[PDB]
Amino acid sequence: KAIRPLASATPIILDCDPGHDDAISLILALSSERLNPLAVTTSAGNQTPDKTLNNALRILTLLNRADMPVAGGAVKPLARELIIAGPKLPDPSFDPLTQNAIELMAEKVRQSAVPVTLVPSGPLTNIALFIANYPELHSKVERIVLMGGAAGVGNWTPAAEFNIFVDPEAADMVFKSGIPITMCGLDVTHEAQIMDEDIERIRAIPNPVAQCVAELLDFFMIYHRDPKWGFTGAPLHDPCTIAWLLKPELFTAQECWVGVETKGEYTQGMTVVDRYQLTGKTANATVLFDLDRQGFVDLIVDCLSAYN
Amino acid sequence: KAIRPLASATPIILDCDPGHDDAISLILALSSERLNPLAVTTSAGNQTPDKTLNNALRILTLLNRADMPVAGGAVKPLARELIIAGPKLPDPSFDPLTQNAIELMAEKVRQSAVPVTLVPSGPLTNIALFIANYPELHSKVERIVLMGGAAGVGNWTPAAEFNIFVDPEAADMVFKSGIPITMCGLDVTHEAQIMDEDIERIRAIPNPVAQCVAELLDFFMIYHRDPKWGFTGAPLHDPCTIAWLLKPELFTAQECWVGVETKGEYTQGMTVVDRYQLTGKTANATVLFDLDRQGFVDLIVDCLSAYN
Amino acid sequence: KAIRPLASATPIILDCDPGHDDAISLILALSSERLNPLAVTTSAGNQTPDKTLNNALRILTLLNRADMPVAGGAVKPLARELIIAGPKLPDPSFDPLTQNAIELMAEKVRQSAVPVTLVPSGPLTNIALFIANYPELHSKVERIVLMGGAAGVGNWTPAAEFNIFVDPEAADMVFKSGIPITMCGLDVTHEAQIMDEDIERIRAIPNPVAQCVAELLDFFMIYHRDPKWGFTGAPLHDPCTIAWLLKPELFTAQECWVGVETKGEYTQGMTVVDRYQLTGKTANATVLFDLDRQGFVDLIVDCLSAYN
Amino acid sequence: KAIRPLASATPIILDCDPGHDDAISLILALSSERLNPLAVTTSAGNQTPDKTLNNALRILTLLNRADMPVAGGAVKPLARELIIAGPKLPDPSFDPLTQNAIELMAEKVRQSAVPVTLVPSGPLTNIALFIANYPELHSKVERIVLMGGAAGVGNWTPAAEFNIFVDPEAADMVFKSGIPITMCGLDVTHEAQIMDEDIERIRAIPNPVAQCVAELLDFFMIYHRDPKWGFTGAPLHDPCTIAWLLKPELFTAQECWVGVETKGEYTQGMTVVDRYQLTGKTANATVLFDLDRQGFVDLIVDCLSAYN
Ligand SMILES: [Ca+2]
Ligand SMILES: [Ca+2]
Ligand SMILES: [Ca+2]
Ligand SMILES: [Ca+2]
Repeated sequence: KAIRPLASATPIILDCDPGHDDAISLILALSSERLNPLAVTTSAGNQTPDKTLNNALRILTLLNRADMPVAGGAVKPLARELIIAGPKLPDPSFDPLTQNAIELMAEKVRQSAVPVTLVPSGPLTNIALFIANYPELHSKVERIVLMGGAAGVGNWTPAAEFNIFVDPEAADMVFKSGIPITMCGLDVTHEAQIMDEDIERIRAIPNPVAQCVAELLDFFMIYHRDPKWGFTGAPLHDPCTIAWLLKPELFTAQECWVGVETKGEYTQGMTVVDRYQLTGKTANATVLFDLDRQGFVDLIVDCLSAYN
Repeated sequence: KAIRPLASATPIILDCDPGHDDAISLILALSSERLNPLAVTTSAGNQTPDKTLNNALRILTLLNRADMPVAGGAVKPLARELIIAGPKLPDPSFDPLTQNAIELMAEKVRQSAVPVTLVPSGPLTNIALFIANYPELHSKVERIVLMGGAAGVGNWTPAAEFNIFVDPEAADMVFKSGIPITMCGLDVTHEAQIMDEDIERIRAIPNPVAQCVAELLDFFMIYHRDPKWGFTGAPLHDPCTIAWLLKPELFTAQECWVGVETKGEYTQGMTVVDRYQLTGKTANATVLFDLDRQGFVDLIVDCLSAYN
Repeated sequence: KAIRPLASATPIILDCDPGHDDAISLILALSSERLNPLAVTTSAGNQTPDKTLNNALRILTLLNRADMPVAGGAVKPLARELIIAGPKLPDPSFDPLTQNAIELMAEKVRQSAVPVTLVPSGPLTNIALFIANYPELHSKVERIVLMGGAAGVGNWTPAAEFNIFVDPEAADMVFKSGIPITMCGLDVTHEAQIMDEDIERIRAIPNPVAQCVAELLDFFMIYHRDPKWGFTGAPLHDPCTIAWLLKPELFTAQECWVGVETKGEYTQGMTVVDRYQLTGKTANATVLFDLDRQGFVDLIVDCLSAYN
Repeated sequence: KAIRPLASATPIILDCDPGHDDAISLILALSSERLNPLAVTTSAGNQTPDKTLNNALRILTLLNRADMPVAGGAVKPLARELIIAGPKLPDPSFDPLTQNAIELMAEKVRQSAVPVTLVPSGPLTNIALFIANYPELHSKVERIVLMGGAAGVGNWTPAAEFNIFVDPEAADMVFKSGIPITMCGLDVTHEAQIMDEDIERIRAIPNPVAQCVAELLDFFMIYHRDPKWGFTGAPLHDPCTIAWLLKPELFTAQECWVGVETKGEYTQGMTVVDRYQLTGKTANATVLFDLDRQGFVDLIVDCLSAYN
């Protein structure tokens, strides 16, 4: 039940730190014949790297994709330590590659005729290492489509979103790289809420993978709706990256200058997004600000049907 | 036509850098028998201090209040230089006091039986100097009700509001002072929009002072509505401080920890507002987030009628 | 036994946080008819402000100078808290002025025909407040002769000297002020060592004040010679300011650009001294780097004889 | 005339940005049967990476070592741009490996039974990338012996030495890595001066390689003795790393905590060296503070004789 990519599919590399949001992202990416996932690499944020790698293997096992090249990446942020303080996935059916993660990225990028899109959904540690170590491959990277950041209001500190906060230095390197970026930050993901009726649509999709996703969403309904945020349904974060790859017209986007703060007393990890063109600086990212929520749900339902 | 404060009025000191927003603030403050303005002191942000002092004198002349103690304050921010790059007020009918501005503040605060509310509407330079120099008077300061800051999105840099940006060090000292604060930032002032029909109500008030305010608003309609902000009407900033003094129930408020960033690469002048209680830090300000816009207009109309 | 200043004496204001180094400084300043001390103001660093003020009163009592205007200054640094963690002076014979310290400074500076030299020997908190609050008096300040800083190697943190570290913001304001500065930092004070034979010369001076100084030096010999510093004798810090006022030819000096670091992770409170002209920035201080140690001792002995 | 390492030699990797100091370092390293150079990798600081790689090839050609694995490294610092603004070496006789530089480092480190010493003499960019990307190899790195830093007084900015200043982020990562470090900073290299008579000793060594070194030193005598530094002879910087590997007893060393400043206004690139144990922090580097200069010259003369 592996989905075969079209020859004309967008080649991508998925760099992720799964828990559960990432899991849904991987499930959506691997459901689409419009995408060609060349490899999965793992990052670490608030779980040990052994755990995120194991979780990636469990997700790939769920999807019967033991053929997917997978490698564990950096064990900690570039210049800081990890910040360590649900429903069950199947036990892994296979072992990961022992190959170094950015070596694996370079191999796939070098070998791909078509420039590759990097899709990180955790801290940007591995992406930064790749950018800094393989300058000759930048022309073979189409874009970096990342989940991270917030154009003003953080969810980890008042100024910073979690993925960026974990490794501000890595994020800084990404935004300075000159490679095209699409930033899917909290501004859009806060709007990507799943309602009860949306979960029931997903649960009605007649395959095991949809059942897994619906269970994850049930869990999010209970534990990802702290009333202080004022959510009606549970937001989905990481899957917004895949939705943008598949149907970018779902999104309100603007080309902006974005800087990552690495020096402030209170603001380390902030993405400073010049939405109102106050700085005069050249835009370095496509920043997503809103989405067609119903269209997003429709896309998820359509995607998961591929596993029927 | 001077408005006589009630014996039970709230004593205040108005510290301001007028241009035109401040002018409306002073006009509203001096219209109310519920407030007792003890002095006016001037700060400087994007005009020379000679100009802001002259403008304060012109406003007080408009209001026939040459009795008001007025003194020019600091000529520049504490640790930075000024950032220097409309309709007409009457020429001044009187000279300012030569007394030092924070000496004048201390005199009035020391002499007031009732603790005094400081009401800054420009950079916080003079307020910080007062706080640091007169620790023995902190118990005689009720509150600092300031226009400044933004809980995430600036209007001068992407992270910072103008008044705070001009003098982040001064602002930092204010927020660290332990004196109660009400912060009227861009979050609320962006909502305090004046519509065409609101201006026409004000213009219909049968006195010269209302005519002046309506002319200022006409000007704001043309030049303070850069379409990028997406305003329907022209926002009023500084007058929100006076509205909070007179009718705080117009506002949505929350007790928050607020820190001022003075060290970041991209974020100097940001007010970091912990609206979602992520830091565990004790609240040091009442932050205003929304207001009853129609109620705000009604208050302005009622206030200006005092000059009939 | 008060020393009467010459009409042609250098007017000075002594701003200090005594413990014992400051005490010797005040004793030397008040011994010289070449200096005219207009007032003493107190700062606070690692003792409560009540203690430094009391100590100033005790020193002035020792010297039979209850006529000296004295006032306690700021109770804490501008943007930080105090860092709180010997032989006995006489009990105070008089009370301090209740006048605000920078108001007292302004009064004396305004009243002095001759521009006044400010001589701080503790954190620069009061000096910064004066500079920022009284811009119109800058032309009546000759120079600021301060004990503080180090051109590379701190004694409190690896990068910072104590006085600057206590209040980096205040120090920053001083060095940005445009008022001439002489910086007597650790580079020179480390060389200003008092040997056993020097103490015995001082002790032989036939008056009570010299006896007090010799006792202070005995104490320094025991407790101010941590072997890690590699001192042969006990350094005298604050008195180097007075020695520079009286006999500047004792010193090796160079005009340098100096910046105070207020933003770094590890370097807050550092004085960045461009001794090797690497920055291209205009010099803002006379920095002292070495002294004629024997000449310094000779000056002290000559000074203390004035109390005979 | 290749020098064959002893089986018991110290394995090293030389990471360098040659101009001329590095050249002398490579010449000394490759002269010693006590060292086993596994590879040469190039960094870039104030010359384009094509130039430093070419220069490394020219040095290896001089030494008849076309067998040495050599690879060009990062083309720019991690989070900053390069800072771009003598006698002749032979034209290269061979091409470099096309292999990625940190992949080459990992290959040699993984293959070496004996833990390897990394010896950087330029910006620490490649070393940081290796540390962050290959955590599993840290136990196979004996030590990092680097030329860089200064315990208080910089040669590029007042606070920072050049190699660290070029890439403070990389340096920060090195000092945080937990791998043993020997820091050969300006404190020691300033003392490593070559006198006229020392050059003439070297020139008398009867082989072409010594003649080359003497010519480089002649050049240094003219252009590396800006009188502001107060040098008597021309300092040698990078070769101090090799001297420490061969004869560490030439040096005065102390175990210190060292932090790299990446956030300050004036102090970015500073190495903050806690020589006086003020911070309580655990030591992370052996810092060199002085050397036996004559012994250093004697070592150089003895080394260059290996090419006879
Ligand atoms: Ca994730
Ligand atoms: Ca204003
Ligand atoms: Ca002192
Ligand atoms: Ca070098």
